[PDB]
Amino acid sequence: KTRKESYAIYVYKVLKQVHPDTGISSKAMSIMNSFVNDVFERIAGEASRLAHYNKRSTITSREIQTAVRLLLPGELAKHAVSEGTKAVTKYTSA
Amino acid sequence: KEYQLKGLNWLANLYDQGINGILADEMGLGKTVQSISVLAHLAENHNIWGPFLVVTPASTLHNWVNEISKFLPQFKILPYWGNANDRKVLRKFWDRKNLRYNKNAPFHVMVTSYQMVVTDANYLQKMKWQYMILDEAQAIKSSQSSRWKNLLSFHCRNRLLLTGTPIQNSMQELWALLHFIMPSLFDSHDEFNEWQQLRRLHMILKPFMLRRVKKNVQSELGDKIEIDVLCDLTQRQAKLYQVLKSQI
Amino acid sequence: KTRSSRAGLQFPVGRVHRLLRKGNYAERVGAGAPVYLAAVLEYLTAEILELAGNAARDNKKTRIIPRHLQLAVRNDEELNKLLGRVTIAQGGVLPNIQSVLLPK
Amino acid sequence: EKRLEEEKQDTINKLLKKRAGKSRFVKPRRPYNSEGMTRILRRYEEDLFCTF
DNA sequence: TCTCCAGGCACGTGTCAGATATATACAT
DNA sequence: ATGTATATATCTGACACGTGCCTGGAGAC
Repeated sequence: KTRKESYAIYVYKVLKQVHPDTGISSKAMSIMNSFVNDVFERIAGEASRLAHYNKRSTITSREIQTAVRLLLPGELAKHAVSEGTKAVTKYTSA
Repeated sequence: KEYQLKGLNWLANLYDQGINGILADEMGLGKTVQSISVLAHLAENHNIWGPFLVVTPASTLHNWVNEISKFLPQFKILPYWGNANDRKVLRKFWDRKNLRYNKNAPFHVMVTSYQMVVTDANYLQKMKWQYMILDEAQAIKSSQSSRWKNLLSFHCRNRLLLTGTPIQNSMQELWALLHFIMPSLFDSHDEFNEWQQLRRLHMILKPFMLRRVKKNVQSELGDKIEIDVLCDLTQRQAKLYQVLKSQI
Repeated sequence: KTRSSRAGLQFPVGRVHRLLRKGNYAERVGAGAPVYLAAVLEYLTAEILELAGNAARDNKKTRIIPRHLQLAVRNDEELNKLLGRVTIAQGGVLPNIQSVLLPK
Repeated sequence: EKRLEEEKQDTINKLLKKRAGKSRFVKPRRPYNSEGMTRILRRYEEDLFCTF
C-alpha cells in the first residue's frame, strides 16, 4: 500500500512517556497531526521570509531562533529557546 | 430406527392438524437426530430445502453442527457466530430475496444462539421464517425476558420447541409456552389462573405432550445411583459463621 | 546511531530534515535548524499534552476527546492568542454566560 | 473478465471464512549443568576420574 | 553521491470493560 | 406486592502486542 507520512506514533509515545496511564483516539491523532504540520509550515515560512529579508541564503539556528522568539505570543517561547539551545548543545556534545 | 420414528410420525400428524407442539422429554435419547429426521421427512413430503432456523446455545452449537454434518450431510450448513465482519459476510450470504422454497440456496441449515438473536433485533425482524427449532428452552421460562419479546415479534407462526424439562415453574411458564404455541388463544394470564387442583391440571396439557420415561429400553446406560456424603465443618469453617452473624 | 538519539531528542530529526530539503524553503540548510524545529515542536506538544492531561483528569476520562483540548486551549491566554483565529471542527463553546444576561 | 475474477475471489474468500468459522505428553527433564567441575564415572568394567 | 541496514508502517491475535440473567430472602 | 442487593453465568466488544519489509536516514568521500 501507500507509505503515508504521519508523526502520530511520536506524539503517541511522548503522551505515553509523560502520562503512562492515559488513552487516546484516532481523531485526536489526526487533529494534532493537523496542528504540527500547521505550525511546521508556518514557522518554516516565517524563517524563510526573514532570512530572505536579511538577504541570507541559508537556515541555521539563528534565523529560526529569532523566528521562534518573535512569532508565538509568550511563555512557550521562553521555555522553547532555552530547551532548543540545550538540545543543540547535546547534539554538538555528541 | 426406533419408536421415535413413530413419534415423529405423530409430530407430522399434529403438524398436519396445524397446531405447534412441545416435546417435554428429558435429554438422553438423541432428540437432535429425530429433529433432523423431521426435517428430512418434511423435505421428502412437501419438497422444502429452504428456511430452517435452529436456535441453540453456544455450548451445543458446534455439537449440532457436527451432528448434522455426520448424520445428514445432504443440506448446506451455515453457522452464525463471530465478529462483525463475519456478521456482514453472512448477511451477504443469506441475501435471498426469494421466498417459499428454493433448491440451490445457501440457507438450508441455519444455527444461531440466543444472545446473537437478541443483539440483532433490528436485523432479524426481516427475512420471515418458515420453521424455527429452539433447543434447551430453559432460558425462556420468564415472559419478562427481552429474548422472549424478540422471539415473540417474529413472523413465522411455527413454534416447535425442544427442551429437557419445561416444568421448572408451573405458575407462569406454562401460560408462556401455551401463548408461544398459539398467540391468538392465550393472551391474558388472569383467565389462565382462575380457570381438585392436582387432578384437573393433568387433563389441561394431556393432548399436547407425549408420555415417555427413561426406563423403557435396555438399561445398559449405567442405572445411576445417588450417594449423598454428609460431613462436619472444620474449626476454620466453624467460627466464620459467628463472624458473619456478628455484624448483623 | 540515529541522529535524533545523538541529539537526545524524541521527535525525529531526519524526518524534518527530509521535509526541509524538498519543502522549498531555503536552498542551503544548516545542521542545527532541524534540531531546533524538533525541539520547539516537542515543547509545544509537551505543553498541550500536559494541558490535555489535566483536562482529562478534570473530566475524569482516560481518553482525551478533542473537547478536552478545547477547554485546555481556552484556559490560557497565550494559546487564546496563538489559536484564537483558528476554527476547530467539533469544538463547541466554552461555558461563558454574562452576569447581566442571567435573571435577577 | 475483471468482474468475474473479483466475484470468484470474493466467493473463495467467503467460502474459506465460512469453513474457518464452522469447522476451525512427556515433560522435559531438568537442565543438567556442570562447568569447571571434576567428574567421576563408575561403569561395569572401568572407572574414571576427570580432574583439572 | 555510493552503500546498507534497521525504524517505522502494516497486518494478525489475546485481554479487561459493558449487557442480560438467575434468584431468593429481606424490607418497605 | 414489589424493589433490591449482591454475587453469579454467559458473552460480546473495543483495545494493545508479536511478525514481515522496504526504503530512506546514516556512514563515508
